[PDB]
Amino acid sequence: KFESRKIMVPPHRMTPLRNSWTKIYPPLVEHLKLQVRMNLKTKSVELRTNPKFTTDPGALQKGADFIKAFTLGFDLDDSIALLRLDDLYIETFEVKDVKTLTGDHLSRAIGRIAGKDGKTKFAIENATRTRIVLADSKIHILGGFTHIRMARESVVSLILGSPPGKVYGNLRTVASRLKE
Amino acid sequence: SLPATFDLTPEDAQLLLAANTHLGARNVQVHQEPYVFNARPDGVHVINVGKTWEKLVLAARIIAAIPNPEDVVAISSRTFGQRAVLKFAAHTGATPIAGRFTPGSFTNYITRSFKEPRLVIVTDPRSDAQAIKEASYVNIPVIALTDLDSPSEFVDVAIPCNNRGKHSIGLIWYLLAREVLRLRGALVDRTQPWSIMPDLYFYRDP
Amino acid sequence: AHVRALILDATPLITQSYTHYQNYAQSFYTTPTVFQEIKDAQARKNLEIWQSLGTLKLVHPSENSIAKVSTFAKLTGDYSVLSANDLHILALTYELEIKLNNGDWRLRKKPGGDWITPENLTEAIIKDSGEDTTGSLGVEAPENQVALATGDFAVQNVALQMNLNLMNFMSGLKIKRIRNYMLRCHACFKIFPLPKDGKPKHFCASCGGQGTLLRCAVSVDSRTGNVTPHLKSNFQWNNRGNRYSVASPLSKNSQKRYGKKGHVHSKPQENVILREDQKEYEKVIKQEEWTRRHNEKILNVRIGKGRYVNSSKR
Amino acid sequence: PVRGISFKLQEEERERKDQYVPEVSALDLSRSNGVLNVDNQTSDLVKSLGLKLPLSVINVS
Amino acid sequence: VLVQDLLHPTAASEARKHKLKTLVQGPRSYFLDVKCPGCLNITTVFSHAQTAVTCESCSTILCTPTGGKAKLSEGTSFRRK
RNA sequence: GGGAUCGAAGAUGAUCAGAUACCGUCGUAGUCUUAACCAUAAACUAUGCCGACUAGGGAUCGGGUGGUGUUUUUAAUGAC
Ligand SMILES: [Zn+2]
Repeated sequence: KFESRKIMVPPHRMTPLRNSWTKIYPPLVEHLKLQVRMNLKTKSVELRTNPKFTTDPGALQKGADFIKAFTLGFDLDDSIALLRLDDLYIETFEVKDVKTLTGDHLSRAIGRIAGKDGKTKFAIENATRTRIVLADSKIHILGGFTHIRMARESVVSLILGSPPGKVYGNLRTVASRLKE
Repeated sequence: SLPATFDLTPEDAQLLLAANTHLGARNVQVHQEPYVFNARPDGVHVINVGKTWEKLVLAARIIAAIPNPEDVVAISSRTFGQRAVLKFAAHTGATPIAGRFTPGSFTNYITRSFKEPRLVIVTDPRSDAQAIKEASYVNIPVIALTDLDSPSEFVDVAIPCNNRGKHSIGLIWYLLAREVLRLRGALVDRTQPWSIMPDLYFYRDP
Repeated sequence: AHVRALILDATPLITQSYTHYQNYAQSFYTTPTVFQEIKDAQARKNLEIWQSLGTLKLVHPSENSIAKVSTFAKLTGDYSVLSANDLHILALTYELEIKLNNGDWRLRKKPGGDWITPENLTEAIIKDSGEDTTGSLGVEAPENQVALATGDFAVQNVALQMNLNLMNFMSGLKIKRIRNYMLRCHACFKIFPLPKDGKPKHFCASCGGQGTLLRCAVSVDSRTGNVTPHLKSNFQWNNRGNRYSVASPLSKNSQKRYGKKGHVHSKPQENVILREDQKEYEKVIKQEEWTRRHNEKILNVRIGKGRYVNSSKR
Repeated sequence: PVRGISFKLQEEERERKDQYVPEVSALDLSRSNGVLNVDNQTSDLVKSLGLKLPLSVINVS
Repeated sequence: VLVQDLLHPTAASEARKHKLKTLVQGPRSYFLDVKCPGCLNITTVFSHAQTAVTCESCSTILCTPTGGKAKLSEGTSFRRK
């Protein structure tokens, strides 16, 4: 008769949400027939289901996942894929899980992922059909299950220290195998 | 010294205040801490309008010395200044440049725009920097309208004024034209106001 | 009824039934483009009934009233905010005034959380435009021959001081006084209408001050026709970030950084925006419009340096 | 009109358009109830120069 | 900038400099006459006193030391000497 | 003396496959501490110490002075 999920927005994401608020609720209320409100008392959004006009149990999860992706920092038009498609997932980890490194070693490592003008990150998102965000030490990868793994195993080798040139060559191999 | 008839009159003072020329805004350079009278509590600074008058007459006496008037160039890239300099060049004999300056106009003869000015007057020393720089290659002196944020390289006479408001830009060019025509014989007496209205110099948007 | 020829704005037409309004007026009018444009399929049915009753009449104002009104709206300065459609409503309303009263002598000639639900959705969308869907918001207050119901403060502002009649369509009473918000430059003290995106412009159009426009509480009276700002008597000024080091274009340092390749069209030796009419500024405002349209159909920038410019960024 | 094109029927109009001047100056105090609205520091400036003007003072505080 | 009078600095600019960097050095402390609320006996106190100065007539205390100027007690009255 | 974890050496599993080509299991010394030794490092800002002058702005950490300033409260103090 009633079920709901409450989810919280961290402060640096708060302003982007306000600026986009009029864009995100029409897709939820129309296409999913959920009901929603922004509860500024506790810097959270709440999604609520009415049993009288809703289609199937999957609606409520899709809505939460869509909002959840936004607070991680994905673009709005990247998050919206979670309403449309059905098999997308998010993976996340932090560089201290791979290798313990601390000072300027830490800063250089994430610089090595982005590359100059972001061109190295952009490359990885093309050879594997996925989206990537770097939020200081934490990495989040959004995509299909097998594509995620292909992305992970190459971002890992950068933080282990391999030169960028060697990694571009590997991306060429993976891309041709997808063609087969 | 110039006789007492050149003192700042109360009628002209009303014009300068009504146009907000005394509002110097913020981000004061370290030079041009003179010309500042005081600061408001909200942080805008008041330009000493009395010194604005003194310098404007001095600039007029420099322009009046030039042997023939087409050797004076007035420049404004910014759009709020364009009609003003066009009118200035019509009442005086000066030559206007409005819009794009095209680099290599004082250097590089064999250019359609090539000129040999005797004096250059600039409306904004930051935006018109190309014209100022090129003048320094060829021994040309420079007069500039300057706000309290303006850089100071290669400007020889600064006139301190609000350089942003549409009315402020127009009013200052108007007063210069009046003073040069009146140091020349073109206006018969300093005591009688000029028939041209200031509004003829203002920018007109629609 | 209390009024002859009550004109309904688009917002009144959507949010209420005709059975609500039938107590108010003997006749009703609307600009045809307004009635044609509105789309809500829940409203359309109620609207269609009232239109087939013939009591709701669609009338277009004459060109003379449009021009006559337009000149007045420029004097107040609201002409830059009012849309073409909004002007038609003002011209329609007070050209019927010329028909139902002799002459013009009544008017002045010149100046002086909450749950969103699929039922509520259309109202919430209108609220996010800033229009008053509730009616009587901030209301503080030849007989009744015309009245206007509208929910847009920009139209209301013009109506009051021209001594027009405004109808509180939520209640059926005429409005004499209202309070709302407008912009005021604290440098030159001039007042400006609040733009429909709901935040200040970067530059004062009068004095050219940068960032000096503050939103200010304002009240308007039909009685006086004057405009009064309301000031917080214990205001503390913040001056963080007013003064900072900035590069000079003619320094020897700048000429070295400029390089040997002439003008680089990528990363274009960026120059800061500091003037309203700087050509760099012209690009960003039009490009902002373009990116807005592209992104919205496919889915279907800041200037100055801010307050913290003087704190180092790693 | 279009860029890069000109003809007499423009040139004749432009010289007419830009001769416009209003009947009463925008700087005339008649538009401002006959007074100048100024801050305290501005009126201090006037006194320092001498002169005498129809000022009106806002505190600003 | 290039030309300025180093021998006749303005009084306002001189007042804001550090005490060792004025054209000639000098202190900026001073002395006070102080009276307790009870007795008539005046006494002289240094404005940056480090000791807890008592009255002479009795062990009532006039000031307490701090990191800078001394804090005069409540009820005392003083005159800059 | 202590001995959880990880783990030079050592004992073992697979030897197939070019992105994931170096991987899995157990484990001695060591990693911690007390009393004595040793005196090396990309021990790096790859810039010897002391003193004077040529230069300006607002951010931050510690101390001090002034303000008819805000808040805690009817002062002092604290925070701004
Ligand atoms: Zn302003």
